[PDB]
Amino acid sequence: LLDTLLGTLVKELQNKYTPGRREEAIAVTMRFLRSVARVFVILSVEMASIPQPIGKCKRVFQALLPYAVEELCNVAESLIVPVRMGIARPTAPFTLASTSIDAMQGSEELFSVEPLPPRP
Amino acid sequence: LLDTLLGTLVKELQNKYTPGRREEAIAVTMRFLRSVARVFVILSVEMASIPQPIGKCKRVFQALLPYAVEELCNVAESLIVPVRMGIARPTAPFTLASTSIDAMQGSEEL
Amino acid sequence: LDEPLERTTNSSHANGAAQAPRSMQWAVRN
Amino acid sequence: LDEPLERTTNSSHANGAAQAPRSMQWAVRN
Amino acid sequence: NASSYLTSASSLARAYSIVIRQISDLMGLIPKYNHLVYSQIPAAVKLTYQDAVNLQNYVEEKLIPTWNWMVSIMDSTEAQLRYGSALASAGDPGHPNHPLHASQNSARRERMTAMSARGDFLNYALSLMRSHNDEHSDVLPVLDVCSLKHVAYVFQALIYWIKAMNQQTGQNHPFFRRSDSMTFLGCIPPNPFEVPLAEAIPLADQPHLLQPNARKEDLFGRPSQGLYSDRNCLEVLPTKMSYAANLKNVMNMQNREGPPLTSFRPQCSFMGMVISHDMLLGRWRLSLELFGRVFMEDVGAEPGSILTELGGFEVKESKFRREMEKLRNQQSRDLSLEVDRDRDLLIQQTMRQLNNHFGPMAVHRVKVTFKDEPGEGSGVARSFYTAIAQAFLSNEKLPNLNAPLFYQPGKRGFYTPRPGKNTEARLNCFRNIGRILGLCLLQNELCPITLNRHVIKVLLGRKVNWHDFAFFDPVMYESLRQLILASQSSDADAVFSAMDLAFAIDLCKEEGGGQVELIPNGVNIPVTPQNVYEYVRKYAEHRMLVVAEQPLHAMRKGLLDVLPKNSLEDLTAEDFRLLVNGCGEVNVQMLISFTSFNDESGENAEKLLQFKRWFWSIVEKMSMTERQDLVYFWTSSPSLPASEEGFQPMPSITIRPPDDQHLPTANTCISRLYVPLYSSKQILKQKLLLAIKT
Amino acid sequence: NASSYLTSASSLARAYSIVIRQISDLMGLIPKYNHLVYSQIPAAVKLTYQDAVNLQNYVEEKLIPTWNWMVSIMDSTEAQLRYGSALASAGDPGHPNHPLHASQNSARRERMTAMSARGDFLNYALSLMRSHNDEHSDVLPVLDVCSLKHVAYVFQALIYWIKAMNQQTGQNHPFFRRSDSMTFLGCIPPNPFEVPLAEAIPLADQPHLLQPNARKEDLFGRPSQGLYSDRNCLEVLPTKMSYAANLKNVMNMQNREGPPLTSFRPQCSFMGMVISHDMLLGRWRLSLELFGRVFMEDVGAEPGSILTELGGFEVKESKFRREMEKLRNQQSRDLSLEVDRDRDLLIQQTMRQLNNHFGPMAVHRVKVTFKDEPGEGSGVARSFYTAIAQAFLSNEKLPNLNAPLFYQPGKRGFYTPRPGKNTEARLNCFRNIGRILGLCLLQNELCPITLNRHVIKVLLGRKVNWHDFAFFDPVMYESLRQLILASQSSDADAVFSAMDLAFAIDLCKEEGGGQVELIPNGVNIPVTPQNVYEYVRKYAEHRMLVVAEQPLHAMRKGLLDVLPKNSLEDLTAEDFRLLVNGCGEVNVQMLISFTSFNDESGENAEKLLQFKRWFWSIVEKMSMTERQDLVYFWTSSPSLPASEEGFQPMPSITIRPPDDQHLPTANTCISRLYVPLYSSKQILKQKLLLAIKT
Repeated sequence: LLDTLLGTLVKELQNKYTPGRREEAIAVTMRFLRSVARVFVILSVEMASIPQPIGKCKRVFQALLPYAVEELCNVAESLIVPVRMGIARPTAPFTLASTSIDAMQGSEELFSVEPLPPRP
Repeated sequence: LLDTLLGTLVKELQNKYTPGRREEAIAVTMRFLRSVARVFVILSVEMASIPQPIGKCKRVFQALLPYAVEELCNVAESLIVPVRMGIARPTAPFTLASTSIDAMQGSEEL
Repeated sequence: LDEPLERTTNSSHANGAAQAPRSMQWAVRN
Repeated sequence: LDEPLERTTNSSHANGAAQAPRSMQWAVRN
Repeated sequence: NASSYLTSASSLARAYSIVIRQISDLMGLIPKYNHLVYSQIPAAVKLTYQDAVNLQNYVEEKLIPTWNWMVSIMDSTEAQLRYGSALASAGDPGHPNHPLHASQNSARRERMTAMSARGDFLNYALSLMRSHNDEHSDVLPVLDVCSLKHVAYVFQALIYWIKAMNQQTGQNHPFFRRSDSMTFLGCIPPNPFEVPLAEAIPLADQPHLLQPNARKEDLFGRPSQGLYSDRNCLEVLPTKMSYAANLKNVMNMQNREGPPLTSFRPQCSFMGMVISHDMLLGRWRLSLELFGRVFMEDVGAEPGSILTELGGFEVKESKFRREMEKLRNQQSRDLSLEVDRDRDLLIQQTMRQLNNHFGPMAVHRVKVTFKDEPGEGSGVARSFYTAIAQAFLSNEKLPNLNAPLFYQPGKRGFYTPRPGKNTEARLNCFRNIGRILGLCLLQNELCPITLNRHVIKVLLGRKVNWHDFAFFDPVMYESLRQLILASQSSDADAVFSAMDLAFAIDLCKEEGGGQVELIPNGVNIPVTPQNVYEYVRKYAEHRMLVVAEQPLHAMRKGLLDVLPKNSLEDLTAEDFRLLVNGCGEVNVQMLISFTSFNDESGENAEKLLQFKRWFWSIVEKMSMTERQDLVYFWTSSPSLPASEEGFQPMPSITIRPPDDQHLPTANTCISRLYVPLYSSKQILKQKLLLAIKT
Repeated sequence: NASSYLTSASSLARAYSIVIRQISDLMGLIPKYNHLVYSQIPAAVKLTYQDAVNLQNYVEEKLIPTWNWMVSIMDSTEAQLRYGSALASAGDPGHPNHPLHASQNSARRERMTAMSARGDFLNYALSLMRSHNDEHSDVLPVLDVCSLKHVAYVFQALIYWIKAMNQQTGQNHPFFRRSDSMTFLGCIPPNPFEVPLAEAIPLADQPHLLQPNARKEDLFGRPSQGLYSDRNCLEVLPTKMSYAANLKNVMNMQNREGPPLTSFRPQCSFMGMVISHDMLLGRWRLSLELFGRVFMEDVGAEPGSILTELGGFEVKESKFRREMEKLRNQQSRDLSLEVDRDRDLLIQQTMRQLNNHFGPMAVHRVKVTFKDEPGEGSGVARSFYTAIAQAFLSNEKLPNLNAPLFYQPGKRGFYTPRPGKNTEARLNCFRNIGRILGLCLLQNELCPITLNRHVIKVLLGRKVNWHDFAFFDPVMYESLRQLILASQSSDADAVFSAMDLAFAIDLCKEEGGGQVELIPNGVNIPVTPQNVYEYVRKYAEHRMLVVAEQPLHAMRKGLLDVLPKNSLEDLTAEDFRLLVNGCGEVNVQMLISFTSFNDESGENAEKLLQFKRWFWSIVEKMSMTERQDLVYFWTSSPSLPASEEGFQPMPSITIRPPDDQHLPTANTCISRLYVPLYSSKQILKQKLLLAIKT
């Protein structure tokens, strides 16, 4: 499924036939790479010092290198802003994950949520 | 003694007769105002929410206004650098001074 | 339940987050 | 005096400031 | 007593604020240098006009990056708070992710333990990455404003410097404009004609919203700011949560003999434009409100604080109470009174004794004694106060020396004076009412007599406007608002020549007679196409200020006989209502927080924990009239004070060894209630309802 | 378990370092994209040459301000540390304000309580204002490097990215150049000819300076950096303590078909110049040393860490010990030995049994049994090890199957092999010595036989240079250094035609005979004006490598018979000395920190506290020979291990109920000493000196 999605994205990125397809595919690739980068950052922070989802994220980054580099630069820039300005929110220390099932258990509660419903 | 020192400094600052006197007096005034600003900052941090030494520092600042403004700007700039870069050294909290004798006792040891 | 049933004599050691309004309570801690 | 006369069993709760060298000991705390 | 980063950051920011205040005080003496400095000190330097301009350029150059830092942080914080307020009014309040949920209270989360540390940091990081590219919809942002104390000192110092430089008809008539008690600084007030009363002045429609912790925004309407689209950063509304984006906008909008010394006038110019502190205060209103709520004990203690100047109820009531205590303990002249429990002889003895006592005052204590009844405690004065309040507010007759004094103009629970062909007796009665309110304010008590907003504003010495008429009679306020709105229609004279109103009005029975003109020449001037604003303002000032001018003057003089003209300064109608009348209705939460629960029975039925729960369920399941009768059984008063400092004895419920034979006893002078321990909840409820009726 | 600013800052910096490492790994695959990515994955994009240059420009643009932040902070920290080191060597050590004082220890200040919080902040602020205008003379700066953990993660990430881009004769002969074990990265080594031995190699002059916590700088000389005057910031030595000044210098020096994809080679360019990581490592050497000392448990655990690659003794000894434990527990083949307490039959039985056992090894345990003596504990093996060490190091004769094996070249306590017309017996003896050292390294014990530095460097497989001759014979090293220094004088042949030395040398009695030539054709070639470097290097390699080549090869093969060629990689002479021979001399502090003080007497003379003080005063007031006899009475070894992990049983002193009748008893296999409680300190001292002699 991952290679199917990547093949569809590359095929629509290499489409210089119909007008407006290339920038549309570029924006779709930016949004997908932002989501993949967020998942990869959460998984890499949760693990200790390669697992299968990190390998899948690395494969996605390698298949779309010149855009993933820019979006990872933006993600790191966003992570490094509150340290340099001295406005970091205080948090409690936590222990790392020796195995991979506990990291999946902790990342399940962060991403499998629902948006706020509207007022009835 | 404070007005004597200030009068000597102003008299040497207004001396356009011998060469090299004005910049020399300017540098002397910068060093003296730096010391006065450091003492004033320590005394004002130690006090709570006017005492006689703070009034003397204010008189010194008012007698030498266009240089004291610049040196106080430098002192504030030096105080505000470690907060903006997020590298402040952690310290323990302390209580303020209701009276003036305890502030003098604490500034004596410094 | 969870609400205390008597005065706690204010217990000292306050950070001012209890004085925040009800609309802005999610933006403060302790 | 001030030096302990036996092992303290390392007591846990370490910040690494005790591992600093003798020449650079004034630049660290705890 | 341990080392922390935030303590050192706050202390360094306080030192920086001290030095910036000193720099501002030094720069403020330039236009009067030769009068204040070069006339007294034997040693001073000579200052020219160009040197002041060079100094101003130097200081404006050396305070750029801290200004950019502060403006970026405050813009991001205000954007996050405004998005939280926007998401609060568009979501389901029953969801646990809603901002107005009980799970979002920080004290309720700590008491529920008796989530994990990894999950909090993961949520903080996920909120950090989503905020960079504006991808934070339907998620409440993660921030802690209580950890931003060092920003507030720098903000206070820069506002101090800006404020120090800055200070050194028909429709456009000053009757339809709100005063300082109903506006916001730097914000556009709502339109008084195109907005209905339900969303313009919600305190007039719902008078029960007045609380000591109530905000200004939900009592007087939602303000608006006209900042959108303009190339400078200060002319655009902050909508982005990212610190990097706001810093980018701030920097991009950044780098986008002569005259005498008296003529030097500095102007604030950071970003190529003139900067006033009013629009800076209006730009960050929510952050300033939260800063004043959480940072008053240390940040608000600085000299020239903007948090103290923008203080709410708790800032002003403490200053008023300490000044009242100082002026009470300044003198040592006592006042004594003897009354009896009735109406006619009570009011006659009250008028006679209050005329005989100073027929400003220096009353130290007030002692009240009931005839043919025992008791010498402090609760006897409170019983006298509520007795004289219900005697003056009752409607039977005038007890000799004829109309009743007060009447309700259309809102339940609020009263205005009735002139009724004012003789010397009615004026003396109103002066006595004002002196009674003055001694009640002096002695830290509550007098349960409620006046309208304009009646309070006459006593405090404030201008009455068109918006005060909504607190007088709301329905004809709305009718006149629709008449103004229809007076500007395209048909013009088609609706004007339908009823043909004149400049004379038919008064009601309480206000007097009827057929009274407003302007000279009387009824012969009908409504023209353009006279309607004048007709409305003459009608409003006739019904609020002309009919009862003498009783209002008498009550103002009676209030001024005891209180000087230095305590009513910087007071408002609402904190006057909260200080004299209390909170109005009786709630359960404050009554829970006021009690002490002294234990003396020594009985250990599951370490109590069930009798107290049954008692508070009985109080929470009780009608408000029975609640007022309950509070009258505690401290002989039908209302609660606004804060803990209004109780000179603390409230106390004290348990007794169990005996199902007697009603619980009351000690009014020490605010104590001795209750015997019972077994059944229904037995407790029946005993309480039998005890409160007396 | 509480909320802190520094934990969140360190966690965010760790996340940033993770993303920067991922960016570096993505950018490293560009020149081999079509082989590694566009040959296996079914979906990939097409990459051109210009897109790689655009990506490199984008990444170099988006990592500027964090680079400026890190460089300014590291420059200020290194300036403060270097000024502290400069003031330490110019002040009075007896003053309490000196850096090398006992009052400056952080653990000693906490134990002394059993200054005020205002004074610490006032000193910090006064150090902050004095550092702005370079007004900080004779005052030690106030800083905490342990609160700078978030800077180290960003520094590690940027060094990772720089290192990833960078990696993707006469006097100038490689004999007078130091190796990697004696140089510093990015620093100029000292001149080997113009500097005397007292301030060039202080470990050679004082061999007692080798400690497990000893620094590299005070063992091998002071390095120097040639950075002064050059307009870029990286070419100027950092001397200013102010963060604002360093940031100002950093910013001012800042803004002062085509080719195939295989030919793309990135170059590091932040500030308009090429940047190597070696000069960045040499620029901040003291900060990196302190970072490796205090931030190894968390910051040093990251993949590709520069702190682990620059690790000292404790990093390498732990890895070596865990690999030794794994290789020991991998196999289950035991070794047994029977010996007797003498010299000749002990060495004969040792040679016979060690030849019979594998005449690589897989020895799991070593068991030693003394003939006509009881005992089967682990201390019997240690007694055998020190017995075979003192038997091999003793100088009487050769016990049949003739010269003694080892001799001292001029430094006391260090030994080199003597060839002595090498037969098959001497070679087998040296192979047995190497195998004995191998089993001693495998079984986590100490063999008290000490070799010179070049003897260790032959076994480890390292090149011997001119600086290794100072550890062989220091006085004639100094004489030859003065001969080199006088060989370049202006008089030239005036001092050359004074002694007229030749290319033949007279050897000593231990090295062999005498009158041995160095080069072919022998004595008929005197010293020319320019041949002196060649004469020195041939003489040095003749006396260190030619005479004893076969014993060194035999010992290398004996060490390699047990240990593979994967554990001696990345080992040095000094940690080999510390792992085999221990610390050498016996100190009091480590012996204090190793003891346990088990109490079983039950006697309460002032809760002890005086017998222990008298005991440690007795140990501290004791001669070193008696200290070695004391340590031989604890664990049957004359030396202590370098760390706590060398003790498989922990050391233990155990008290007894008081009885002044017997000497204290020793249990060697559990490292326990049972001592009876005494009364007098002199009685305790006399009993200890009588017990240690045995």
